[PDB]
Amino acid sequence: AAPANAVTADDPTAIALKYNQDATKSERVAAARPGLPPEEQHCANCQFMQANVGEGDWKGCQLFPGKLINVNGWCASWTLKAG
Ligand code: SF4
Repeated sequence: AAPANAVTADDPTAIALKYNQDATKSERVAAARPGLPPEEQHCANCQFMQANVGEGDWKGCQLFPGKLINVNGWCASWTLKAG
């Protein structure tokens, strides 16, 4: 039920960043990004997510201009939301 402009698996940057719309199907544990234990990381608590863009579970991400990610997803660029 992904929106027409959702980040897809064929997206070059999505591939490079290991993005997945479902964090439970991601390599967050292996990346071990700092800020929060790996298993707690997803788009919803990432500094780059844009809550003012998109609707419902599909919001914006500063790193994917013009597209939408899933709040329950994850990518290697995950950064703790401090703002
Ligand atoms: S940068 Fe953050 S909000 Fe954007 S896809 Fe990656 S984890 Fe999700």
